[PDB]
Amino acid sequence: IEVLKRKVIEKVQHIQLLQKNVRAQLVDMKRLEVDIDIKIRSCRGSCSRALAREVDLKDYEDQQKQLEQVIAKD
Amino acid sequence: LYIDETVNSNIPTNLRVLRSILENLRSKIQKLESDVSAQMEYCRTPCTVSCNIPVVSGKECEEIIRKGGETSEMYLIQPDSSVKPYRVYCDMNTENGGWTVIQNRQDGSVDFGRKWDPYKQGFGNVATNTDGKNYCGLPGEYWLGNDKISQLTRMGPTELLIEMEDWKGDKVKAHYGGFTVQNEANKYQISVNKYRGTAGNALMDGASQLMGENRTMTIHNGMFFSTYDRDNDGWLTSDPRKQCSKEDGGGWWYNRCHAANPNGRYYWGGQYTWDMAKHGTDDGVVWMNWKGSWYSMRKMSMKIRPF
Amino acid sequence: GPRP
Amino acid sequence: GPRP
Amino acid sequence: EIMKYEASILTHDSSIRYLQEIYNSNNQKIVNLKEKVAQLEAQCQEPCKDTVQIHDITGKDCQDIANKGAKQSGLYFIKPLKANQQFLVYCEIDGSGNGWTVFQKRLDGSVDFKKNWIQYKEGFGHLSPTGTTEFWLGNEKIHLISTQSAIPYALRVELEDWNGRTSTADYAMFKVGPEADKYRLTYAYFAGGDAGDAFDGFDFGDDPSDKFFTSHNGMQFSTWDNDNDKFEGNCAEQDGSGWWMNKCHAGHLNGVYYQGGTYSKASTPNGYDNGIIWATWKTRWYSMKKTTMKIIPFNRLTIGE
Ligand SMILES: *[C@H]1O[C@H](CO)[C@@H](O)[C@H](O)[C@H]1NC(C)=O
Ligand SMILES: [Ca+2]
Ligand SMILES: [Ca+2]
Repeated sequence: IEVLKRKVIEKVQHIQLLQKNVRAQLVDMKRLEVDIDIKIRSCRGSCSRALAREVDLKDYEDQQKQLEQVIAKD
Repeated sequence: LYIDETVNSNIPTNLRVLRSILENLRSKIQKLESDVSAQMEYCRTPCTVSCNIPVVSGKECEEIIRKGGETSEMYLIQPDSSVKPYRVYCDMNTENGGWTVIQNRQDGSVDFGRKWDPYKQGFGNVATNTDGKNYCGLPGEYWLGNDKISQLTRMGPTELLIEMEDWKGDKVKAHYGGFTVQNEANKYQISVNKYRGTAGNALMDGASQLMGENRTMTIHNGMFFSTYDRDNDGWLTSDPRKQCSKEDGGGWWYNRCHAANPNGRYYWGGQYTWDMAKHGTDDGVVWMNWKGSWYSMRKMSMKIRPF
Repeated sequence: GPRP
Repeated sequence: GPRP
Repeated sequence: EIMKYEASILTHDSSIRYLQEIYNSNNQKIVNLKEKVAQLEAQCQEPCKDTVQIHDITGKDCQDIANKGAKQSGLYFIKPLKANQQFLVYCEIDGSGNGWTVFQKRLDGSVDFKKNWIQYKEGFGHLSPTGTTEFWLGNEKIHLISTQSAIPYALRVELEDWNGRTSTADYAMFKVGPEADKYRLTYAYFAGGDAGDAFDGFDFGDDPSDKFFTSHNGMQFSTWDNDNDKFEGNCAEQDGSGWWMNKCHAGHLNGVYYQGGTYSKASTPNGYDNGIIWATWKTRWYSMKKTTMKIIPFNRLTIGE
């Protein structure tokens, strides 16, 4: 019987995949955010009322800080 | 040997901090999911107004300040009576008054990222009723049609005052005693000269904190007007996804690409960064030569005058 | 700004 | 109106 | 030996797959949320809607157009016979087929009528779509639209007290002289209206000449700083205004708009009367509220047809 380090090195090289993948995620919405928010103001003159919301890039650009430590596993 | 410890240690710093932000971002795909209806809804009904066209008209804001037009607001100027009249906003206080606003920034409200026509014809709100006084005495973001401009500048040598103030209060301008927007035949070509000003001649002198091939290709003078369907950019890429207007949100005289980006996307606070923009380029109400390719000021208007 |  |  | 159980503490096998799942949804979801915007931007591609609007037809005067089609008392670009720039006029059509045109109106005290000469000429204030909006189209424009080829015009000093009852007063071949002669108004005769003819002077007692000195017919237009009146100074300024002064007046419309009307010798800047008077209806102290004034062709006064 083999003590397989295979289903490890592999089922861990995946983390590395959906880690780069997400970094795009957390950046596709760090722009979809900004684009959405700016495009909303894009109505306070073609539409009646508009809402006065926020976005926070101290959080959006915070989740990024951790997802940028979680690097190194071999 | 030991590596077989990444299981319950090395890994236990991923899924936990993966399912987490894939989630703390999940509850984002929410806010930024409804609001797109929580304002798409309150759009069902437009905004109305009532600009009681004052008695005094003129050929343009200059002749009007010469006809008793002293309070700055919504006027009706009529250049060459060989073209239908049209509303506009005059500046009759700041610098001898009589400046016919041509473009204005002070909020989102009006997206500038449009096509040919909207830029040629004109889009936006040329001011709105001043909550009380039956007239439109306060300016609202807009871009008084191109033709109208290419024309009002044709009334001989026409001055041009591009001013602006940044979020931290400070403010500067850039006058071009020599400004002319060619006819829609020369793809609205832009000629500008006699730049005086403190904002930094970013239209002529090109972007300063740069160099040669890098600077000069940020020259707005001699430039054609370009949109995301009207490619006349100084950038010549045989690729359709790459264009100084499809990027740098909003039409403007692009020369591979800009040093000044009026009509850009509207960025709140001034400073913004590539990891925000639809395309990562510095697309925004930017005046590089002064605050830098990453500071998108609050208000930036282009108001001109004859002589 | 400019391009590459 | 009326003056002197 | 026992630790060969790792195929047990190896649960991540799907403790992760449930991410390579929830993930695969978001982005996928975005292909949807990237329409749930592409469409909103287009919903925000227009301007605020504006009430005021300029009509298509235009001609001689409001009366010409008001007989080419029309029927909506609105604003139309008119370019008088011997005129120039088709400035904008605030018409007023009836059901009969006659197109009027104000030249001065008052309703609230929103246009401090006390503008200097070059302002009373080119007019000041602001028109509007409906009507409510104090405005002085301005003697200049009032000229070319009172002498086009010279066909009988007329003023109808429409009014109203601070208590309901409105009047009206007409005049013949109404005409404001060119800035040259000045703005001396030239009407032939009075033609009705219980408004009271205060352009025909009015004796205030003070002196038998209170009536000859406060007559407005054929009295050049005085501004606070350009008065061609028959006085030893500027009545306009003396009272602060720009009417058709003499020595001085009785029937002050371009005058001090008063909240309530009846005022006193206390608010009187310099002392005398300067409010909205009309001795041939109300005294010199009682100011009015509503107070238009409008021209129109004469051959339509008693038209029947
Ligand atoms: C501009 O081109 C690139 C931009 O990255 C830079 O490396 C180069 O030094 C610059 N050239 C000059 C002289 O401006
Ligand atoms: Ca190109
Ligand atoms: Ca005098």
